[PDB]
Amino acid sequence: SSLRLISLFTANSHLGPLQISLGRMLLDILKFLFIYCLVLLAFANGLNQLYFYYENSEGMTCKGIRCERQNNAFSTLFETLQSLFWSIFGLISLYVTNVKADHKFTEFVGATMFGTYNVISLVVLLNMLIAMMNNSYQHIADHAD
Amino acid sequence: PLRIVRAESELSTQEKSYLSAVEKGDYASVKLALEEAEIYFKININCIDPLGRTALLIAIENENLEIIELLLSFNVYVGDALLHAIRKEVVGAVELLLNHQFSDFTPDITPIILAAHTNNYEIIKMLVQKGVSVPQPHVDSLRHSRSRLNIYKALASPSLIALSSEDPFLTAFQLSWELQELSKVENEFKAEYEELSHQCKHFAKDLLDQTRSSRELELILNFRNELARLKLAIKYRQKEFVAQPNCQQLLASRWYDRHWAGKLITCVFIGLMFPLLSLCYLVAPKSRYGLFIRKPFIKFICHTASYLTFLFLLLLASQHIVNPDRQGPKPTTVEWMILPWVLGFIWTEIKQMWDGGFQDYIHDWWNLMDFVMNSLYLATISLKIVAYVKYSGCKPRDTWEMWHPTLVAEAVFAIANIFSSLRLISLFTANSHLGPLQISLGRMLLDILKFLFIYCLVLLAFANGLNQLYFYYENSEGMTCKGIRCERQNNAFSTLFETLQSLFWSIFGLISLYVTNVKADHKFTEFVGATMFGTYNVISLVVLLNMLIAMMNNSYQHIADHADIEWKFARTKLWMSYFEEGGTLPPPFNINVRLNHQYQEVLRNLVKRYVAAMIRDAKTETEENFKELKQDISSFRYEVIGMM
Amino acid sequence: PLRIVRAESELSTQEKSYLSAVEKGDYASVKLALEEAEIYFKININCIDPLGRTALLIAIENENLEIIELLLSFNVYVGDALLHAIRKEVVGAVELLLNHQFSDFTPDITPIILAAHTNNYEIIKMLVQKGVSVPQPHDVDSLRHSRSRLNIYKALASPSLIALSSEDPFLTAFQLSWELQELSKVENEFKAEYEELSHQCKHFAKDLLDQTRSSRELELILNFRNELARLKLAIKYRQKEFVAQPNCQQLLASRWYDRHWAGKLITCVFIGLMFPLLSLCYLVAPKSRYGLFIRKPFIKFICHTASYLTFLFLLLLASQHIVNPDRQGPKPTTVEWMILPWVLGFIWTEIKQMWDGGFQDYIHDWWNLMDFVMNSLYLATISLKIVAYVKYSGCKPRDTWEMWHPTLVAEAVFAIANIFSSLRLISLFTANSHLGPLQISLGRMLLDILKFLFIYCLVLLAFANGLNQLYFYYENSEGMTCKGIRCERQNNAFSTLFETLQSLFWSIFGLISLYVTNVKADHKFTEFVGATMFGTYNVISLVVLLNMLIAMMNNSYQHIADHADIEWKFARTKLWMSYFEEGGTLPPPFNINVRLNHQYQEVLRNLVKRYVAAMIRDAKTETEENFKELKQDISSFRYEVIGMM
Amino acid sequence: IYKALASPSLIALSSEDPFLTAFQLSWELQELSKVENEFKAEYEELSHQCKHFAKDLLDQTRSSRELELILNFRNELARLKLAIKYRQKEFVAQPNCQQLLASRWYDRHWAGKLITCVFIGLMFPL
Amino acid sequence: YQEVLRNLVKRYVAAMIRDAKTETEENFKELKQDISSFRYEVIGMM
Ligand SMILES: Cn1c(=O)n(CCCO)c(=O)c2c1nc(Oc1ccc(/N=N/c3ccccc3)c(OC(F)(F)F)c1)n2Cc1ccc(Cl)cc1
Ligand SMILES: Cn1c(=O)n(CCCO)c(=O)c2c1nc(Oc1ccc(/N=N/c3ccccc3)c(OC(F)(F)F)c1)n2Cc1ccc(Cl)cc1
Ligand SMILES: Cn1c(=O)n(CCCO)c(=O)c2c1nc(Oc1ccc(/N=N/c3ccccc3)c(OC(F)(F)F)c1)n2Cc1ccc(Cl)cc1
Repeated sequence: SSLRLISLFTANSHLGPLQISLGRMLLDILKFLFIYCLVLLAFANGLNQLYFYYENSEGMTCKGIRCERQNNAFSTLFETLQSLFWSIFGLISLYVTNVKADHKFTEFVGATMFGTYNVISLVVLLNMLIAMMNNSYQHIADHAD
Repeated sequence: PLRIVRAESELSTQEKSYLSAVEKGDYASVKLALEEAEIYFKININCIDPLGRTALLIAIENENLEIIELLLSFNVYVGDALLHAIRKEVVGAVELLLNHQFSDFTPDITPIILAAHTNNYEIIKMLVQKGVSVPQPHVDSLRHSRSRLNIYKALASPSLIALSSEDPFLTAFQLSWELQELSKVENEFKAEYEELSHQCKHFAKDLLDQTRSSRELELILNFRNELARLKLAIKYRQKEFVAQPNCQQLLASRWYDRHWAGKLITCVFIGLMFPLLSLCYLVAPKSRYGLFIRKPFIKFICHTASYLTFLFLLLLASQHIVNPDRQGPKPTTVEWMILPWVLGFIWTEIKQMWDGGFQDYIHDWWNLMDFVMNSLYLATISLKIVAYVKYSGCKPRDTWEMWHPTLVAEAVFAIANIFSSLRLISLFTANSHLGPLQISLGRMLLDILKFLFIYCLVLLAFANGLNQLYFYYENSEGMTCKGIRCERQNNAFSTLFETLQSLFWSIFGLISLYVTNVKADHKFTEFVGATMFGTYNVISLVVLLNMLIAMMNNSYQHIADHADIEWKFARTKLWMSYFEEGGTLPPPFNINVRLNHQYQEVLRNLVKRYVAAMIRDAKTETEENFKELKQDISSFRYEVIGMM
Repeated sequence: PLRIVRAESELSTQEKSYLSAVEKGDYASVKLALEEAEIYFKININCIDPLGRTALLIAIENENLEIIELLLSFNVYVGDALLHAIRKEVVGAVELLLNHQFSDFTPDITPIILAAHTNNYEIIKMLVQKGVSVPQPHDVDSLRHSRSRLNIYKALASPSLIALSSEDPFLTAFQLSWELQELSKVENEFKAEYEELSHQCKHFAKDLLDQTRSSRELELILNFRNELARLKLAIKYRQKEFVAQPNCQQLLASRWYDRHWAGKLITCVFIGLMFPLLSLCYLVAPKSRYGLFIRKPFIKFICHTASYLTFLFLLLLASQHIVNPDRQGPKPTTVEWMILPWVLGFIWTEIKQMWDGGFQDYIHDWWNLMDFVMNSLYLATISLKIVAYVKYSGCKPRDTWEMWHPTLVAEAVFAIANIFSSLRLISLFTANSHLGPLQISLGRMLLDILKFLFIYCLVLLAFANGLNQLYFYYENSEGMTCKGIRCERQNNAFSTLFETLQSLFWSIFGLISLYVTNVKADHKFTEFVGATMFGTYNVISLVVLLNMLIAMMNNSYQHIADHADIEWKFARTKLWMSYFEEGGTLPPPFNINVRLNHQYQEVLRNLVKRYVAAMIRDAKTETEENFKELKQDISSFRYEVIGMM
Repeated sequence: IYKALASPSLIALSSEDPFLTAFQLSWELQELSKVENEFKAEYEELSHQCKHFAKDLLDQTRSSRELELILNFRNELARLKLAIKYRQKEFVAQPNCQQLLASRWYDRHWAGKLITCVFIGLMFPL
Repeated sequence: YQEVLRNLVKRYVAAMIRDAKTETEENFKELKQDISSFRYEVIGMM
């Protein structure tokens, strides 16, 4: 209800043209969301497959990533898909890659998967979203009045 | 389909030869055609063309004064042929026609208006000599709109201004002012009006470009105290006129009246002993330094060192050398030194207030910032005075009640120190490298302020839906803290104020993920709240903050285009604020008969040079080598006639 | 400065007027001046004006033939006037001069080479009719050896010369453009001119193909020398412009396809649902009803895609808790038995593709090395599983297993393996008109990212060296059950090189806390130094280094996106042509010329004739078309006046 | 055929109502640029030239009396609504018809407009 | 409406021909015209 008040911006000489050009650099973002979703699915399918054999629920008041002491980040597909999403904003801690065992080899592989996902999605994928958005505003503002 | 002809007819079978004779340059045939048609031979010497051109019209397209004279020798209808000749740039046809329902011109067009539209010195002069007038610009909306744009277009032509204006400089200053005002009230015709305003601004610069001496330039800028016409050129916002190389070179000679580490040391040394120069100017301004402080560059340096000393005193107020925690304390030794600076700033602002009469005083950012800072300082002084006579005594600061006057005074003083240190930005326009950067950094700041209208709406929309869901779960049992600003963040969405606070700190990632939890087993409302938080996070940084920089890039391109005239305008405005007398003491202290003839001669010479340059700028610029080719064949034809 | 004219001379007092008369076009004056036959009053007919122009060369500059013939009748010295006439493109001067130390032309320049340079059809044909030969392109004064080689390649790569002296202009343009591209890599000083010469050769083939009038001609050009033989030959030579032509793209799409937004996706899904029906029908009976239906390339593409999405489904279903506890050395489950046919089919396809090319141009592409890594990882997984099954048995708690256990490594490698399997599916974006150009221009700007890694890694190593050298003497391991930065209380960030190298990587994303720079001692000076170096690394990598990685990507996106439709069309046709043949119509789960020359040359002759006609008779206008109109009028006037009297 | 049927000279010479053929042909030349995707960059430009022709034709009005007759041909503003349906953004965003529309819409300074708008909006129930 | 449309089309045609014929390209015509006039005068005298 409160997000429909923006449609009234097309009545001011200043906020009018800006809103029209904003809604035209939005079909470009939709096209770029078919790659991030595939990358997210590909990395979740690996992280969950690696970490699904270490699911524990002993002596914990809560269970999930939305907790004071995060745990079971990659235990299930539902939690893996939404723990990777929250890592774009830096709200997932590093210790969630550990397990209750001395298996140092698997923890390193999981941390490497997490870091590889972080690199691709944040410095390789979100930087070329700006590159094509800036190079499409030029072709949009030519016919904007 | 079967294509046909609609609403048209055929011309003739005999008039085709007559119309082709004037087209192919023949003269004997056209002589015979009109001579034989004397006794009503039904040839209709006023024919028509597929393009709509009569016999007289074609003779003007291909300029042939002999055919035109032969035609006007007989009784032929002229109609709007004078307008056609004026628009077709034929001086001979215009001269011939001057002394002798379907139209392609609007009813409001007069020959003088169209000639001024064409911008030709000879035709405009010829029309003016015979005596013409233009209506004064002040039911039908379409006709009244395209009748004042035509008048203003004809009134802003450089040729007409140079021809029939008593003072072409003033009528170019005022014309650009009226045309720029009219663009605001005339939203449909806004591009047309703003282009004419720019044209009148370049005319003044081009007319000033024809000064061949330093005595002619010192006579134009000093007309009607010192630099009187230069100050008037700024009131009308003539950026091109001010930012002229000769004007800047003349102004730099009054500003100043070497390597970087031969001048930085000199500036530091000069600014080291500003109190000595101030004392010398205050006790005896005869020889030693009573005029040294009067130099604009020395005065600028001394005024900067005084402000830098003031900022250093505000840094020493927080040192623990300069008090216990007692209610209503006496001012420290540092604040006693701070007081004169504040009093001087207040006095300067007061003495500057009445000059503008509260009109255009609050027009720039810096004057409003000064007002806010001065008001905050006055509030600090008032609160410190109040707290001394009523809320006295000594008490531990942990036991004080919030809203205590001694606390509000310190808070208001702390806020005022931020504004006084940010005022140092305005000194960046005096540098060649930091100058243009600051101008481009303040003109795209207004660009940002338009994207902050949508962020407020999005923030309000999401805070409406988060609080509405999370308000019923508020609890404060066993909690010494209540809010997000503590180690265990809680009640993040329990009230509208804290919902607005916690939705702003999430832009920088300072809000943890467990604040979306409740002390219950309701795992469906928790997921919904987390989804709202995530959706707000998505379209605030990935989407909304990405198009903020996408348009910043493409608005910096236009700003940086003309970025050297704006910086020079700002620097000249900063410079001339130190030329005059009054305010030469730092804030720590201080607590026309034989005049018009020369100008008229200079103006006559300048206009003559301008017209001499403008005739060559058009008659020569692959068009100059077109009249020689016609002259060669004309001479050949004349020679052949002479021999034959 | 009292300046003077250095290193010059003066011409004469008499021949200046003769040169002026020659310039003005006065026939009588220059005729009587030259009448000093064998008795001259010290006037040289070979005088040189101060700008180097000669009387014979002056008439060439105005292409006025009367004084040209008059001078030629008196045996004036020519020397190189033919080259000047060729360069200025005057047909009459070349006609007259063809039958009769300082030079402004490079010594190895021959008239044919310069004529081919000017790209004038008439002069080249005129010279060829007499019989000439350009040296073949196939070291002591290397400056003029490279210049001479460049000149003959510029003459060879001219549309006019190719159109009248080539057996097959469609073939001499493919090879010559290929060798021009690879010759720009061995001569790096002239790489900007060799590569711009090859680009004009690719446009020539496209322009020659643009002159087809009917579909009968087009299908005969591309089928020369089983099907679409010449079209595949152009793909081998990387002729993107030739391939991405609308007229041939239409035919290729007609072969590919052999409705609205909601009317196409639904039927695509409907076709893809019964993937294993008309795949077993193919094996049972290849009849027109069902066996030949999958033969359509569009249907075959959908079958291979739905069969791959099915593989990605039960790949996602192998991590479910429903489908062999935590037992040591287990047998494969029921999902892995279904997984095995897909892996076997992929391995068989890679094996049959391996020897088909001999690892030349087969592993050079990025979409084959990833596949090889994927099958290698799958093979390692199955080998580790079968090794662990025969030497390990007994149910044991998982927490008690020692690391490097074969089962653990097997599942880790399997988890790594299927990440690449899902990421390979991004290669199908090139078949869609919306995600096609976006994906093609996505992996092309990615190559510019690889160059910032070479400086990022150097900065990382430089700072890691200093951080380790400072902090390696303070490490401790008592009272710490958990050790490292992947812990609730990070304690040993900069203790070893391996830990320092990865604690600086995690600081890009802000996952390293500020208390990891503290030591268990009252040494404030070293702690401050370590914090300062950590902050300096943060500033350089996040405020400077990564800020200017995006500052060029948009400035390089402009060049990439300029011709972004030709590359996408080339990729799409490369994808299409892999489904046009027989051999791949079996998804991996179910796989475990006497007259021809006559017609071709008779079509090509007409094509070349149309091209040359449109190139000469339709390019004089491209203002210059009306310049000769005034000359025609003046010539008619002159002829009428002269003949009347 | 389409490139010849879109020429302004032929429309201005052999059309009963050129304001309608520039609307109808510009619409069917825009949706035709999708079925023939191979030749689409030239069909789109062909449709674009049929949109500027209408704007140029409507730019020849001399008085406001004839302008109100063009926009009201065939209730009120019957042809302005028809142009919006055909997505003729150039025919609609013309200064003369903008100025006419603004007079119907409205039927002051920065601080003299907001203070009046808020007063009007604060007394809307009555 | 038909009368107004006729006026509009006539004005548009006039503007189109004026803009197309005039737009350097017009400078060619005044050369051909004077050449033809001189030629016709020469033939008339002879
Ligand atoms: C993806 N990732 C990752 O997930 N974690 C988490 C591990 C779990 O704790 C890292 O710690 C890490 C990392 N990436 C790097 O740094 C580079 C830098 C450049 C590279 N390549 N540059 C180029 C340049 C040009 C051409 C080709 C490659 C590169 O790739 C590489 F070297 F192959 F691994 C890795 N680190 C830090 C690190 C590095 C080395 C070591 Cl021995 C230990 C930690
Ligand atoms: C907004 N958000 C969110 O608040 N949380 C927090 C929930 C509680 O913490 C998420 O966890 C989350 C999320 N977004 C995604 O991932 C996508 C990405 C793109 C999508 N669609 N893209 C397009 C692009 C173009 C056209 C159409 C769609 C999409 O589909 C969806 F849901 F419809 F947005 C979901 N996740 C992670 C996640 C995903 C799936 C599942 Cl089952 C669980 C978690
Ligand atoms: C790199 N770094 C850092 O690692 N830590 C961590 C130390 C332990 O936690 C800081 O705290 C820090 C810092 N940088 C600054 O602030 C600047 C910023 C720009 C400067 N100059 N910019 C330019 C730009 C162009 C040309 C010349 C100079 C500059 O001047 C200086 F010192 F020279 F860098 C200082 N601070 C905060 C700080 C400031 C002052 C003080 Cl006394 C203490 C802390």
